[PDB]
Amino acid sequence: GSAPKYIEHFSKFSPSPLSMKQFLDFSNACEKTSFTFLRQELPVRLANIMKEINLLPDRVLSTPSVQLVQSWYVQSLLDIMEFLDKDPEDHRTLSQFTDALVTIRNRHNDVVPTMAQGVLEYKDTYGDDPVSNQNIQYFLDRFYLSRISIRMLINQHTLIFDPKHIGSIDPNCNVSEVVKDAYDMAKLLCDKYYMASPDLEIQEINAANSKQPIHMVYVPSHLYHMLFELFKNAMRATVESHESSLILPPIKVMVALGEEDLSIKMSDRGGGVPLRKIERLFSYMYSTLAGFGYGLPISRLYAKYFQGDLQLFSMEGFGTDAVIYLKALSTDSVERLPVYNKSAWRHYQTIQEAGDWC
Amino acid sequence: GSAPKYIEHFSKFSPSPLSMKQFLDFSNACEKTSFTFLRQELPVRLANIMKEINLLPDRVLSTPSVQLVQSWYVQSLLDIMEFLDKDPEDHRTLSQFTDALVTIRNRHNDVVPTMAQGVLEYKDTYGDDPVSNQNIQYFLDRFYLSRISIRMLINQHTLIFDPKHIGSIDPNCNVSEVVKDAYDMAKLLCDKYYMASPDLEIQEINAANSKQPIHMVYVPSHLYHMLFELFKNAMRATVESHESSLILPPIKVMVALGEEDLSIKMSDRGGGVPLRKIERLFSYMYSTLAGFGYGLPISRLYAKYFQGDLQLFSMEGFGTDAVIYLKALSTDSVERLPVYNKSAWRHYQTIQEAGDWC
Ligand SMILES: Nc1ncnc2c1ncn2[C@@H]1O[C@H](COP(=O)(O)OP(=O)(O)OP(=O)(O)O)[C@@H](O)[C@H]1O
Ligand SMILES: Nc1ncnc2c1ncn2[C@@H]1O[C@H](COP(=O)(O)OP(=O)(O)OP(=O)(O)O)[C@@H](O)[C@H]1O
Ligand SMILES: C[C@@H]1CN(C(=O)[C@@](C)(O)C(F)(F)F)[C@@H](C)CN1C(=O)c1ccc(C#N)cc1
Ligand SMILES: C[C@@H]1CN(C(=O)[C@@](C)(O)C(F)(F)F)[C@@H](C)CN1C(=O)c1ccc(C#N)cc1
Ligand SMILES: [Mg+2]
Ligand SMILES: [Mg+2]
Repeated sequence: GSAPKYIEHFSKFSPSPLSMKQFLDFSNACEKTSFTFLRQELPVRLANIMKEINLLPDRVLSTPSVQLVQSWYVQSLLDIMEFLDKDPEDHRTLSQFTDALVTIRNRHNDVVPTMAQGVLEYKDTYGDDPVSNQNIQYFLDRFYLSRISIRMLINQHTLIFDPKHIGSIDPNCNVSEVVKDAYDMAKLLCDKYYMASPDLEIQEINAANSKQPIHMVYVPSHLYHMLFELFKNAMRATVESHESSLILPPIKVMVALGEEDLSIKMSDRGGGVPLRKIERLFSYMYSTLAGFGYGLPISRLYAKYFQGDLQLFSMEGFGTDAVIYLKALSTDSVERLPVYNKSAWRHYQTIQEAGDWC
Repeated sequence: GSAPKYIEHFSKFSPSPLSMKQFLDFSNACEKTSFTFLRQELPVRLANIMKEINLLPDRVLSTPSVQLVQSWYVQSLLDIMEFLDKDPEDHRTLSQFTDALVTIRNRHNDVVPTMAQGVLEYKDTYGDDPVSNQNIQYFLDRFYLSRISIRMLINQHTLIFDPKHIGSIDPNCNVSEVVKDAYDMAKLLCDKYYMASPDLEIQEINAANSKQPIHMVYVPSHLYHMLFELFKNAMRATVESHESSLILPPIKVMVALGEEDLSIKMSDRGGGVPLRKIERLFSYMYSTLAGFGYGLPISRLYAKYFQGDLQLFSMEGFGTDAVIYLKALSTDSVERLPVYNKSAWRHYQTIQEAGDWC
């Protein structure tokens, strides 16, 4: 009966953003070192997102939606405290942590669909107006970013403490190869459903080293996710906008490496989208191969997670360019985390009613 | 000694956004009709932007900058009132209005450089921090949009009341031709300064009518301005990023006509720009062939003026895409005007100090 106390406590600390080099410059760089770090950090991150949740209108709070998820977090917080007074050295005290993490990770595995159900409930219970959309957008973006950051920590621990890969991090990720894979997987799905699929063209632009293949330090599963989701969209649009013609244009991808950005552009000729609807494509509310996801909004969070971004620009009547912006240097790849402050509080005080433009 | 009274009065009305068809569906569709309309509308628009100005920190207000501009507006407001009690019918009462407009237009001809000087004063007098930049950005965007809308009305009147063109509006503007012209003009300047210039390639994509040339109802001088400024940028970047190589890639432009958007993409290989600096490119504060302008921020306002937009996306180490989004239908081309309300008031109450992200 002390969850509200714990939350209040760790909710005072701010989460510690880690850089990808800190992840790399790390089997047995001591997990005691990780154990003692995660015992404090996970509780701080869990509490911060839980603190935010609790200050949500009760009309959002009371839904089985938010309450169920909010209950998983309460149990995960309690789940990880058991170790606050423990002591490493005991090769058994830290093997119960690893199991404790795998159990917590799986306990939250179905959050996205669960939260999506609360969005739907809200849409039909109170309506879908710009303000409620902005508030939901603001909240889900932070909530999901927070979740991604917690899952990164956990996966880093479980994978490292079960050469080349350091957990989920590839210090020599060959971007083009990940592109190829996300593409092949997308093609397979596209072929089964439409029995026709667009081809792939890839071009690299290594600014400083003209011919060297483009490599980077990154979390490949994350990159794959983004590319795979973008490929599904481009394929759908290309195929559906050409079912009456035969010509089926290719999806072109360009990978450019600059002094600080590593950019990936995916170009299609799927008819494009009206500038006015482009804005709504990243909306959880308005957006509730295709159908499950929260493909774009969540792919974007993955890009932002390490100071990157994911932007879309279309040319109605022609095609769309989807661009993934990542940091080229591991020094600049630092976690982007949302924090609870007096600052984050007033973003929920939106009292909109008659704007500044006519 | 009654300017503060007038301002307070017309500041109660909201400006009336006009659509491009209303401009088109109009020598002598009666200027009496225009005279009586402009007598009320100009004062409403002048007063609204003047009302906004007056609520600016006194530390901005007191600068010779804002005070000089603020004095021109005071005189223009008074300049146009003289006609409030007049009576048309008198072919002389409305010819003094036309002269009164030409005189007011020229009285404000050097606002941009004047305001730019206040920005500079501010930069050195108080510093260039994110908040002051946001406030200045918010204010100058609205101030300049307002000015563009007033100048549109005035030019429509003076030109119509000195076939094919209805004032500054071309009901059959051949986009590609304007592109060609802005390009030729840019090339000439580029050749003189760098004695080398990139070529031009144009491609059209008329969705509904595959081969028909792309035409639209628009204000060509506005389109020219945007294209010309974008061409200068692309030329500079292309030339300067290839002074050590010989190959000099072309600037490619694509014009796409969709059901509601008319999009113009200008692609270059001028090395591109880091995603992080792209954001600052449209900033008046941080941004104070090249040097005078306020090229991007103001070209953008022209795009937004009729519900369009102007976006930039780069690929550091390769090139940049600048896109102009315009409404394809004259029905959707309605003035975008900034208005004074309790809503516009609280955008200046930015008390930022420690954000919501760590
Ligand atoms: N390249 C594209 N061309 C045209 N429309 C696109 C493109 N990418 C996305 N869209 C539009 O934006 C919406 C999709 O965003 P998103 O990827 O988030 O969801 P989805 O594809 O519908 O389902 P899923 O969750 O699987 O992704 C699409 O439903 C489609 O209408
Ligand atoms: N296509 C481009 N490629 C690379 N950098 C660009 C491009 N377009 C703009 N920029 C950058 O953004 C800045 C320019 O914005 P803007 O056009 O507003 O001003 P300017 O060219 O410097 O002077 P001017 O007022 O004449 O336009 C440039 O100074 C340049 O650094
Ligand atoms: C041990 C911590 C956390 N860590 C890890 O890789 C993991 C496997 O433990 C995990 F991903 F799960 F987090 C590195 C970023 C190094 N590291 C630090 O550099 C660190 C940062 C801040 C502090 C403090 N105070 C202590 C250590
Ligand atoms: C006469 C007004 C203004 N007008 C003009 O073209 C000009 C030349 O007068 C100018 F550009 F300077 F504005 C058209 C948009 C038609 N028009 C209207 O359609 C209108 C709109 C609202 C009202 C009102 N009340 C009256 C008329
Ligand atoms: Mg999708
Ligand atoms: Mg310029």
